[PDB]
Amino acid sequence: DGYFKIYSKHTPIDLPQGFSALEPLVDLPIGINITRFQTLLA
Amino acid sequence: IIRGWIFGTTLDSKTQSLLIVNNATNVVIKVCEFQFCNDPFL
Amino acid sequence: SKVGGNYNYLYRLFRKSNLKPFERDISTEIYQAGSTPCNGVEGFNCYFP
Ligand SMILES: *[C@@H]1O[C@H](CO)[C@@H](O)[C@H](O)[C@H]1NC(C)=O
Repeated sequence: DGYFKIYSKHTPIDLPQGFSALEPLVDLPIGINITRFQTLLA
Repeated sequence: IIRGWIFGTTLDSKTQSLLIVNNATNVVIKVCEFQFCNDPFL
Repeated sequence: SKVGGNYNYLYRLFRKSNLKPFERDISTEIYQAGSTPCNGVEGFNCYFP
């Protein structure tokens, strides 16, 4: 509905075991159409 | 090493795209009509 | 309103598919309406949206 919701979490120590639940971060009202994405690396 | 992402449908200047990035000093969120590189990096 | 006509307000007349709720579309690409290719040019098949 034109929103971009993000949930995130950080945890100090190949995907590891355990159970950690992410908490809401932000919900941006961008109102655009998305079908692809790419990652930026330094 | 991971700095952010870019979202959209076509990553040219014909449509809007969302840019989330965290450079060395600031995190910048912008939803504009970007023309993107084949291999963008920092 | 102005005398002689005010032309600062626009709307979209042609689109390929329906919008989604709270979605904005600010594109300006020529619309194909006859299955015949038209790359920028206009007339008899294609219109400014
Ligand atoms: C979003 O983009 C895709 C591909 O670019 C397109 O097929 C779809 O129709 C777009 N969204 C809407 C609501 O039309």
